Amino acid sequence: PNITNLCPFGEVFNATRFASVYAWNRKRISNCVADYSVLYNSASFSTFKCYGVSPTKLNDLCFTNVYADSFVIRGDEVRQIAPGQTGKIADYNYKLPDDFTGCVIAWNSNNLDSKVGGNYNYLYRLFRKSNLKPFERDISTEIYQAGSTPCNGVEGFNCYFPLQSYGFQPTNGVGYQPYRVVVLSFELLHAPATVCGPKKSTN
Amino acid sequence: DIVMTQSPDSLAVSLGERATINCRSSQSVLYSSNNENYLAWYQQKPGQPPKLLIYWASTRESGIPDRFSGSGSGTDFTLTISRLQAEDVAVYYCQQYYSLPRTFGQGTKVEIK
Amino acid sequence: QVQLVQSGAEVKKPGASVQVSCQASANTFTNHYIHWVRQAPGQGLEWMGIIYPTGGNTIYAQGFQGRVTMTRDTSLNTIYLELSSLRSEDTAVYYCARDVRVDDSWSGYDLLSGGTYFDYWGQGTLVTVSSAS
Ligand SMILES: *[C@@H]1O[C@H](CO)[C@@H](O)[C@H](O)[C@H]1NC(C)=O
Ligand SMILES: *[C@@H]1O[C@H](CO)[C@@H](O)[C@H](O)[C@H]1NC(C)=O
Repeated sequence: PNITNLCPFGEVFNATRFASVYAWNRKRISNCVADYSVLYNSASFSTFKCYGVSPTKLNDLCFTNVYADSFVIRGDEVRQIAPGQTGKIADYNYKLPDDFTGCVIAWNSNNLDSKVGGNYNYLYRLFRKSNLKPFERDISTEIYQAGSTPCNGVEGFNCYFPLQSYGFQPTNGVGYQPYRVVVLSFELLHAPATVCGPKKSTN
Repeated sequence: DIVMTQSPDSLAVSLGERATINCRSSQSVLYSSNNENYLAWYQQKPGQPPKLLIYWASTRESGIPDRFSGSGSGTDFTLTISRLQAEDVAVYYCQQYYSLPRTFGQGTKVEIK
Repeated sequence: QVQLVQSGAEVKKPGASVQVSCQASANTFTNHYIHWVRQAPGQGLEWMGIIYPTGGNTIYAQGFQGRVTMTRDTSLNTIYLELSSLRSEDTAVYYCARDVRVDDSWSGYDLLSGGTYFDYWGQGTLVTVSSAS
């Protein structure tokens, strides 16, 4: 006995490119035997932070779906990725539910997601009409209205383009470097399914 | 990178009086979700390692007497030592644990009379 | 009965390797992170890195990204340095400061969030480097 199909975690964690936080992607992991012990024992991950279900308990408890929400955020902003937190990333870009069951994986990515001259290809939303609901993948790009006067669809006074650039540099502190993130929000539903742990069969 | 420098480099404190140690951060350490100001205050005597006094902005850690006190929010914070009578001459360090790399302050020496 | 001790004073040549380390009671330091703090005799404190003791996930300051590697030993729960390319600026004391994790919500480790403050420190391990004795 053995696994039938290893889950595409390599496709997510080791992805060639990672999207901005305001347009965070979501890979619907489905119908596969997941090995989480390989992820936990890795020494690269600077933050695992499992919620609800303990990390070692994962390898014999299993669910209907697993969504690997992924984005890039500087290190000090990582704490906002959690239930009940508040902040620019929590309010305007990515809000986790107050009741949550996942594991916010992260790792340093200075050598990949940055270069000598810096990088401006990552964006984040700085203004919005109101707070996000949980898992609200809002990819709005319209000019934000900050007042009563109309903005005329163009930048100006009381009108700011909602997405600003992180703009990293290799000289930034370790807490300010680009840390990739993967969330792994588990789910149950009326339909049974078995995205589940390894066989563990010694024989 | 949460750079930091205390306003008072060194202060001469008359014995038994109250001395304040202002401590300014470059970026606000206040976190909106729980509203706890992330600073802690340390003191090291010569040779010995530093000892924490106040772990959040205000509340003092167990085992220390109630002589010390700290208050403030945002970026302006102060350590107020009251009735400086014992041999508490040392260098006082305030440091952020809001984000890495934990930039401690340059430290200020307190002198008696 | 002090419950945190270091490996004692060390001396090394420039370009050599140094293994300042501190062994501690594993009964309580499975669930506490542990940092490393530098101090030159004339300057203030400086930060070097954080080690989650069991897993060994590590983060280093940008100033020493390519000069230090830190290991573990789950049996003893002791942690080491590998500070290399030693120079006159490297003479300093090295405390393995502890942390207390505040939140009971999340399981697992987080080197960016659950650090909080330095509740306990080790005795100083003064490291000196010179051309000759
Ligand atoms: C996994 O299980 C089945 C055999 O029971 C099949 O997919 C495959 O042979 C097994 N894996 C390998 C590596 O052979
Ligand atoms: C990413 O690649 C490295 C080296 O190619 C490998 O060790 C690691 O297991 C990969 N990631 C995952 C999640 O397998």
